[PDB]
Amino acid sequence: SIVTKSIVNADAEARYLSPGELDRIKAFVTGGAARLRIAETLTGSRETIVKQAGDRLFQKRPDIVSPGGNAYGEEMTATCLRDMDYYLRLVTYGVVSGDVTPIEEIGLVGVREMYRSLGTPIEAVAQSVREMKEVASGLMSSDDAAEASAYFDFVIGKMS
Amino acid sequence: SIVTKSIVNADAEARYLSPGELDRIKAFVTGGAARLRIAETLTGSRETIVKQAGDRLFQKRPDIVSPGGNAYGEEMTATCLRDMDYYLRLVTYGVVSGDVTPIEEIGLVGVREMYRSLGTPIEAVAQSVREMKEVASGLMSSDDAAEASAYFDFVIGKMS
Amino acid sequence: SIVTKSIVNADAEARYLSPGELDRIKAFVTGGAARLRIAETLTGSRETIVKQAGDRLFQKRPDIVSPGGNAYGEEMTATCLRDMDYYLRLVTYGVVSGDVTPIEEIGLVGVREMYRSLGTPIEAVAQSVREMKEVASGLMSSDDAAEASAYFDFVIGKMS
Amino acid sequence: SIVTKSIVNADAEARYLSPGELDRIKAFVTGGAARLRIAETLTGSRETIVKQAGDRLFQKRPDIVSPGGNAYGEEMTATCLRDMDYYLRLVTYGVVSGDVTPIEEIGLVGVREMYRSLGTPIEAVAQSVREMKEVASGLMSSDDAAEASAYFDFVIGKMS
Amino acid sequence: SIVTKSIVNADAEARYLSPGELDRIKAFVTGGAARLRIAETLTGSRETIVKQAGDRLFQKRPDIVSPGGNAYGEEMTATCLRDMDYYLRLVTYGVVSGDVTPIEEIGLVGVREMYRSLGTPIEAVAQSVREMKEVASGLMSSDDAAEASAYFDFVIGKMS
Amino acid sequence: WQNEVRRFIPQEKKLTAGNPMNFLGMARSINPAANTIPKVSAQNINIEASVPRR
Amino acid sequence: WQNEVRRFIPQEKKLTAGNPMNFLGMARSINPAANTIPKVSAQNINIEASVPRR
Amino acid sequence: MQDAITAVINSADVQGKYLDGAAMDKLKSYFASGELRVRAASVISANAATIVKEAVAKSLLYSDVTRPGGNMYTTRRYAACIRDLDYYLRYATYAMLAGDASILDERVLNGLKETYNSLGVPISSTVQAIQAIKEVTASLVGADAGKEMGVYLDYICSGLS
Amino acid sequence: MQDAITAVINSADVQGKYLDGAAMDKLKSYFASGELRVRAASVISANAATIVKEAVAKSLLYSDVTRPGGNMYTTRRYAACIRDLDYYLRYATYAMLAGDASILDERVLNGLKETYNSLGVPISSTVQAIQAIKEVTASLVGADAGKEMGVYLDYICSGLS
Amino acid sequence: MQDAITAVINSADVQGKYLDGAAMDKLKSYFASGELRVRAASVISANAATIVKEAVAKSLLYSDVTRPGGNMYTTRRYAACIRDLDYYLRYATYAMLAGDASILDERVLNGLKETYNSLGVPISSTVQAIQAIKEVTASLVGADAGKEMGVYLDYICSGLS
Amino acid sequence: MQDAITAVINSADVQGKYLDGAAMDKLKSYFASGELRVRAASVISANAATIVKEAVAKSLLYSDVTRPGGNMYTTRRYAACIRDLDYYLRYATYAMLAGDASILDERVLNGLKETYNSLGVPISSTVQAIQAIKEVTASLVGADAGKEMGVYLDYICSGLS
Ligand SMILES: *[C@@H](C)[C@H]1/C(=C/c2[nH]c(/C=C3N=C(/C=C4\NC(=O)C(CC)=C4C)C(C)=C\3CCC(=O)O)c(CCC(=O)O)c2C)NC(=O)[C@@H]1C
Ligand SMILES: *[C@@H](C)[C@H]1/C(=C/c2[nH]c(/C=C3N=C(/C=C4\NC(=O)C(CC)=C4C)C(C)=C\3CCC(=O)O)c(CCC(=O)O)c2C)NC(=O)[C@@H]1C
Ligand SMILES: *[C@H](C)[C@H]1/C(=C/c2[nH]c(/C=C3N=C(/C=C4\NC(=O)C(CC)=C4C)C(C)=C\3CCC(=O)O)c(CCC(=O)O)c2C)NC(=O)[C@@H]1C
Ligand SMILES: *[C@H](C)[C@H]1/C(=C/c2[nH]c(/C=C3N=C(/C=C4\NC(=O)C(CC)=C4C)C(C)=C\3CCC(=O)O)c(CCC(=O)O)c2C)NC(=O)[C@@H]1C
Ligand SMILES: *[C@H](C)[C@H]1/C(=C/c2[nH]c(/C=C3N=C(/C=C4\NC(=O)C(CC)=C4C)C(C)=C\3CCC(=O)O)c(CCC(=O)O)c2C)NC(=O)[C@@H]1C
Ligand SMILES: *[C@H](C)[C@H]1/C(=C/c2[nH]c(/C=C3N=C(/C=C4\NC(=O)C(CC)=C4C)C(C)=C\3CCC(=O)O)c(CCC(=O)O)c2C)NC(=O)[C@@H]1C
Ligand SMILES: *[C@H](C)[C@H]1/C(=C/c2[nH]c(/C=C3N=C(/C=C4\NC(=O)C(CC)=C4C)C(C)=C\3CCC(=O)O)c(CCC(=O)O)c2C)NC(=O)[C@@H]1C
Ligand SMILES: *[C@H](C)[C@H]1/C(=C/c2[nH]c(/C=C3N=C(/C=C4\NC(=O)C(CC)=C4C)C(C)=C\3CCC(=O)O)c(CCC(=O)O)c2C)NC(=O)[C@@H]1C
Ligand SMILES: *[C@H](C)[C@H]1/C(=C/c2[nH]c(/C=C3N=C(/C=C4\NC(=O)C(CC)=C4C)C(C)=C\3CCC(=O)O)c(CCC(=O)O)c2C)NC(=O)[C@@H]1C
Ligand SMILES: CC1=C(/C=C/C(C)=C/C=C/C(C)=C/C=C/C=C(C)/C=C/C=C(C)/C=C/C2=C(C)C(=O)CCC2(C)C)C(C)(C)CCC1=O
Ligand SMILES: CC1=C(/C=C/C(C)=C/C=C/C(C)=C/C=C/C=C(C)/C=C/C=C(C)/C=C/C2=C(C)C(=O)CCC2(C)C)C(C)(C)CCC1=O
Repeated sequence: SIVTKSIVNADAEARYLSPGELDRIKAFVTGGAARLRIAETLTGSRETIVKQAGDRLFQKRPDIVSPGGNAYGEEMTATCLRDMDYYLRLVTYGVVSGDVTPIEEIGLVGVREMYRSLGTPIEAVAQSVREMKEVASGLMSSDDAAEASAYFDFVIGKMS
Repeated sequence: SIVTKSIVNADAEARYLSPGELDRIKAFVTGGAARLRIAETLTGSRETIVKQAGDRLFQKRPDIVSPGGNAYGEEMTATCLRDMDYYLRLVTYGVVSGDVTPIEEIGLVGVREMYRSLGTPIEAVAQSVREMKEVASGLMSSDDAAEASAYFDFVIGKMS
Repeated sequence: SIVTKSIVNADAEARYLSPGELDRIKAFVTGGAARLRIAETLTGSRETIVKQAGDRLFQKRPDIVSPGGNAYGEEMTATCLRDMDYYLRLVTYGVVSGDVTPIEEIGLVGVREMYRSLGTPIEAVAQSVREMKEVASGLMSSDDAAEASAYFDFVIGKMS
Repeated sequence: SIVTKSIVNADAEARYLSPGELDRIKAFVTGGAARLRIAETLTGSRETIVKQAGDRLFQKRPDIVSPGGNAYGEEMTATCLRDMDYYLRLVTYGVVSGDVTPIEEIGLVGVREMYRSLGTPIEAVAQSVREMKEVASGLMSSDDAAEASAYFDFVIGKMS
Repeated sequence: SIVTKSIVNADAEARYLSPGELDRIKAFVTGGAARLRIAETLTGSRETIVKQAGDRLFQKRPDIVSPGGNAYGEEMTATCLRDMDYYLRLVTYGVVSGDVTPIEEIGLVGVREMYRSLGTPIEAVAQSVREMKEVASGLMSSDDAAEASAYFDFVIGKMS
Repeated sequence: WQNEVRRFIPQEKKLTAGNPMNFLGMARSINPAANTIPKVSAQNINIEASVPRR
Repeated sequence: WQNEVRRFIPQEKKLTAGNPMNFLGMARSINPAANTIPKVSAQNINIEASVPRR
Repeated sequence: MQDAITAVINSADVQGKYLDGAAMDKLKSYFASGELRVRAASVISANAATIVKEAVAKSLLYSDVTRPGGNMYTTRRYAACIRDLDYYLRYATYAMLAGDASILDERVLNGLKETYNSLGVPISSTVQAIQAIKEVTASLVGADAGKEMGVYLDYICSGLS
Repeated sequence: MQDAITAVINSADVQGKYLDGAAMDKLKSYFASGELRVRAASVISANAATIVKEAVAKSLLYSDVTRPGGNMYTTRRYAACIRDLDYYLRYATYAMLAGDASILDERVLNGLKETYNSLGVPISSTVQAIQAIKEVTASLVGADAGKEMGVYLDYICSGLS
Repeated sequence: MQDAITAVINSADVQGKYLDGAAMDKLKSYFASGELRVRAASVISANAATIVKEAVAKSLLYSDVTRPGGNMYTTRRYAACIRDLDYYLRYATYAMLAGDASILDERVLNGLKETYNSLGVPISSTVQAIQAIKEVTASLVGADAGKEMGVYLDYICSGLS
Repeated sequence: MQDAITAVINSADVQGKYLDGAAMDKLKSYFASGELRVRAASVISANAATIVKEAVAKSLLYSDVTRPGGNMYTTRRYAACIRDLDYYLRYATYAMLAGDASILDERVLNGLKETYNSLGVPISSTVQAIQAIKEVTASLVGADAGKEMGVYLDYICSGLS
């Protein structure tokens, strides 16, 4: 949470919150309604965004599902779609929290190691999450698009 | 080189080279004829060895040559041919030097970073080196095949 | 630039600009409008100016394109034209700057070395620049004609 | 003369006069009428100009004509008036020539040594030429005031 | 003459014409019969040699004799034949003397200035002298050919 | 008389060891067989049993 | 299904400033009139009066 | 380092006076810049690896630099140069967000020329690469934000060379 | 070195193009500066010794700088300081009339800090000298001309420090 | 600087020993090569300008170096490059005639890389131009004299790289 | 660092080519010299302390350095000399075994000159000590095998000069 990040920074400074940190907390608590609305919209429409993004990534990188590939196979495609759903849920967690800390703590720390063990093109995974962000922006309000794209795009950069 | 490796170990321990290390250097210099012969054989069969290895790689992992894969066009396949030629040359350098330090210093440290920047599947690169190892073993004597296979296996393991 | 020219001349004696130099700087800064105007009037006719000048020069001195000649080939005719274009850009630079310093620093110093190395006739290239000047005077205003012909004359005399 | 200065520069460079020098001489020959007007005005109003400037200089520096001073005595104040006449005529020469060559050659080179020999306060002389500048500017037109002021500024700086 | 060159060098070093030069002078004076004979050979065959040299030069560079070129007119060609005659006579002078001092004192110093004032392609003149050298070498016998070729390609390099 | 017309193009520089230009011909000779374009739309797969459970 | 192929050779570069490619076409349009080969013997010229006596 | 706001504050504090309109206007200018700069930073952090990838692909990739003999040769040197460009992009975004280039001198140009000279790094090749990142980032972000990123990257290149 | 006009000329020439609209407006801006620069140069040439005289009298004069221990002691060092000020003023006038600091940083900053350190020169005292030069020049040239002169002198001071 | 004879003499002197069999053999080898070197030097003196012209034409024309942006742009820079190549040819001929590279080491290589880095000129392009001069010289002189010139030219390239 | 084998490998890798006949010939030459190198290295390792003992005895003992106030006074400093001479001998043996004197540059001569200049260590005295080491080791391992040890100790001395 943004409050968790602010309190961590304040503790590292060994004193109470700064005016900037208190302003951040106030703004986040004010905008929590819009943030929760965005999270609920993404959660409700999640299967649509994940499905469309997966299909679009399939067209972008046919190698992923071609024979001899990590995603090749019905079960492998299902596994990749499960990964897409997990990462969408993580982005929802980040949106509700207000900071990318839950994102990193859940699905970005060691993700390179895990996908190296699984033999996966993490760049293609970044393309998949890009498609997820695009579908969410398409089927979400323009104002909400900025907040959703910020966290989706942090995920894209971290796992790119 | 074996000499450089033993020298570095002795320098790290702040001591002269031990009698065992001197014996190893003496054995290496005496047996150098076989290593030079192996390097000569690999350099001679460089063309056919790389061609067969790359071809077998292509039907072994067609995704790399597939659309969307890293090496799809003939130009990118040529880039793979150049990479496999590089690694064959490095293996020959290691064979002549008697130690894996030249290979590690030339194309093993930061190879993961290079292939992540290029988008290349390092697992597929390791598979290509494995195919070159198989074709070289076919083209060499059993004991000579083992001596070269030591360095091929080292490169493959470091890549993987 | 006449600015830098008078600056260097004054610095040679380690003193500020004389009344004559400051007066000429007055005149140049005042007439910069007409100078830039002649700049557009010559920069707009570049294709026609070079085409007409080179065409006229070709029958002025047919030896340039005659067999065994300097620019007998089609490629060398085009190269001679491209030199014409360079020198016209340089004269445009000089006319805008108000001083022949850009001409000297770009396309006059060592040009005899250039054209003895490449065998091209300096008298012929001077005649080409004369043709450029004639066409420019024809296609521009009268006062602008004299103003641009001053620098065309300088380059023609200096190179020739 | 600026014509002589340009000729000196051209002969030093071993080249014919550049467009800058040509434009400079053209502007000088066209402005020669106004220059001769200024010279005629200065010659006509010389005595009033010199007397008013000398009296302003006296008010600025009374010690110059005080007892024990260089200008003390009617002889040694008439000699100041004569020197001011000389410098005013030199400024007229410089105005009619367009350059500072005659001024530097007749009143500026060796002037410090002469005034060291005679004990004169060259700083006081600079103040006197300044006062002559204001008096001539008052008696003279505004547009030519800047032109005359340029040469007065030159003399003031050099003899300062 | 070789003796004159040796005298100049010895005077420059304030010497007495050391044996390393005295023996060279002795060898030259003893072998002068061959140099003289080559002189009469070139003098007798000057007309023919000049004729084939001009033929080859015009074949290689027809533009120079073209109306655009300098040699056109049936009298400019005659003047080229005349200049080739001068150069052949100079080379004969140099051969009889033993060094290139008459060569450079008659027709190499300022040759670039002369041919620039005449518009002549000095590089074409060098090609003509090359053709003359080849004709003379064909006309004479081996070692005499090399002895003349020394002066010939000296003139060639100086012209170039 | 032949008068070889000099051309615009600069003379080509020779290939070096690291250039892939010397391997383009080898790649053409190999002629790798590209994988057939995939047809999996994935719209018919539900993420409930398709994902393995071992 | 665009599947753009990645080419490593630099493609045909656009004619930048100063390229004679930029003027080759208009040189064609100019079409210089090459002078014909002169027919001069250079062997029958009596060089004693053809040289001007000016 | 210091942002444009801190630069104005320091200029005011040197005189030990309050902020006046001559600083108020520039503060308004930086604030108006504002969302543009933050969006450019967001997009750059978005495709952080991508600009480096295409810039290296266009400038140094498939050339003598990455060939044997060239300083980009060997995977270790390759990763080293890629890490250096990651430095350059991160510090350029830092300077853009702050509105001042002080971070480059205090963090980037401090000793970098001498260290590359000791390492025998091709300064011209590095400059060309960084220019490639500049134009790639401009194309990725837009005209204005691309312009600020380009000016910061060109300051980096000028200091390096 | 170079000024604004030669800067636009060679910026065009390096890309090998004629004068585009940006160059035209840059040249128009420099021409508009024009007579203001020439007038400031003429007035400076008028009172050349003046600005240095009152700048010394303001900042350096009557202080430990001109006292024993200070670098201004002895008539030789005093006249050396005056000569340095005259160099700085002439270069400032040249840079003003040109429009660029290339003349300065090619004729000033090259080895100047190290030579003054070798002579043990007070950089702070020098900077104060150029400052007093700046105000004395401003009081004789006006507001905008004085401002640009002060900008050039401040660049000189930054290079010196 | 030292030819083969002087190098042998100086080496023997530094050992403080007379000219033994090895030194005599080396001097005899140089004497045998003397006529070849003399004829090659004469030929290169005859065709010096043509060699550089052809090498430049076949190596360094109609490329980015010649075009604006390349360091060979403008008559000044092109003449500087041509003079550099002429210097390389003449000094390589000197080294060939003397049978030693000390003249190149003390008159050419020293500071060459430093000046090239300072002026930003293409060391790779210079190396390629030296190559082209090598082929032209080999063609003009012959096989063995061509190799003798080429070894020194490649030494120049190695030092410059 | 580097050796004969690594030198050949790097020579091939700089142009990226494989190992041709010349490289294999050089490697065979090194392998032939390997027996001599191992013999000399083992002998010098066995007699390392002795060699420095007689070098110090015949080069430095009973002299100004050892006398009170001398740099070799103050037994800690004497032990420092013993350790430094042992370092020189060990790294010279390293260079002899490797066949290339790059380990000396990157592990012995790196900062040694500055070290001695800052510490007041007599460079010429150290050079004489190293020469005595060379004589002792040459007498200990013969003329041929001692030749390489002398070459590398001479390299150390020249670098320290
Ligand atoms: C499809 C376009 C992309 C792709 C995906 C893909 N992933 C897997 C397998 C796994 N993915 C994960 C990752 C996670 N599991 C978690 O619980 C979380 C925590 C947030 C993450 C990030 C794991 C662990 C697996 C292994 C199975 C498992 O979940 O236990 C596959 C199949 C791999 C296989 O062989 O089974 C695929 C295809 N692969 C691509 O190439 C695309 C970029
Ligand atoms: C008899 C008392 C014992 C003995 C002594 C001995 N010493 C040497 C030689 C040297 N002794 C020193 C000692 C020092 N130098 C210092 O700076 C300090 C600090 C006080 C000390 C203790 C040194 C430096 C030398 C050699 C250099 C020199 O003498 O100038 C010898 C001679 C050995 C030789 O081979 O020359 C002897 C005999 N030896 C014994 O066996 C007794 C126990
Ligand atoms: C082929 C079967 C696999 C593959 C390879 C591939 N590589 C590239 C491009 C490059 N590869 C390298 C590698 C090296 N350079 C070195 O110096 C060393 C040895 C010390 C290595 C290993 C480099 C530097 C490049 C860049 C180009 C260049 O050579 O200068 C490509 C093309 C990448 C692109 O986008 O153009 C490819 C295809 N890729 C696969 O997917 C296969 C598993
Ligand atoms: C045309 C009016 C005359 C003529 C021209 C001619 N020039 C060349 C070749 C070159 N000319 C140059 C000169 C420059 N390049 C520059 O960038 C500049 C500086 C601004 C100058 C002055 C150069 C460098 C070349 C060769 C390389 C290049 O083209 O870039 C040729 C052809 C030479 C060849 O042998 O290829 C010709 C024909 N020739 C005439 O007869 C006219 C009088
Ligand atoms: C012919 C292949 C080339 C050529 C030559 C050419 N020269 C002239 C005219 C003159 N030449 C000289 C002088 C000399 N020629 C010599 O050989 C020497 C010997 C040392 C000298 C001093 C002079 C003075 C003239 C003109 C006056 C005179 O002839 O006495 C011409 C005629 C030029 C004209 O227009 O009259 C020619 C053709 N020109 C080429 O283009 C060829 C490459
Ligand atoms: C890349 C643009 C070019 C290139 C360069 C190159 N760099 C290195 C090594 C290093 N680069 C740095 C630079 C920095 N470190 C910092 O902290 C900063 C700012 C944050 C900078 C700019 C450093 C310190 C090193 C050495 C340590 C390291 O590797 O991290 C190399 C390799 C050097 C070597 O072999 O030791 C190279 C080659 N190479 C190219 O081809 C490009 C033109
Ligand atoms: C008095 C006999 C004459 C006179 C004097 C006068 N001097 C000043 C000001 C200064 N004089 C000096 C001179 C020196 N300082 C040194 O260190 C050395 C060598 C040790 C010398 C020669 C200096 C430096 C100054 C400036 C002030 C200072 O010292 O800090 C003035 C006043 C100038 C002003 O504008 O304030 C005067 C009047 N004047 C006469 O007319 C007498 C003949
Ligand atoms: C005076 C303004 C300040 C000062 C300085 C100071 N300078 C010197 C001596 C020299 N100053 C220079 C500097 C330049 N010479 C140039 O040509 C240029 C550019 C045109 C510069 C910047 C030089 C070269 C010298 C030494 C040579 C000489 O005398 O001309 C001194 C004297 C040092 C000495 O050891 O004698 C001083 C004191 N000191 C101050 O306190 C002032 C703020
Ligand atoms: C031509 C093949 C390449 C090229 C050349 C080039 N060089 C310079 C400038 C200099 N080159 C040198 C080098 C030497 N001068 C010597 O006398 C010797 C001794 C043997 C050497 C090696 C120097 C000293 C300079 C600077 C001084 C000078 O006036 O030349 C330039 C011009 C650089 C400039 O800014 O003027 C050029 C163009 N450039 C290329 O692009 C070619 C690959
Ligand atoms: C594409 C791709 C792959 C997938 C690869 C795939 C799909 C591989 C699958 C290959 C298949 C389908 C192999 C089956 C082989 C069958 C054999 C050997 C049976 C022979 C029977 C015999 C001799 C019996 C004979 C008999 C006997 C003797 C009797 O007694 C009488 C009866 C009978 C006739 C039966 C990988 C997984 C590799 C990687 C990922 C990837 O993408
Ligand atoms: C014996 C005897 C006699 C007596 C005779 C006697 C002894 C007569 C004595 C005569 C004497 C000595 C007269 C002195 C006159 C001096 C004057 C006017 C000073 C002028 C200087 C000035 C104005 C200064 C000017 C200055 C200024 C301000 C400057 O600006 C420049 C400097 C300077 C310093 C020059 C009699 C004749 C009476 C008869 C009877 C008898 O018994």
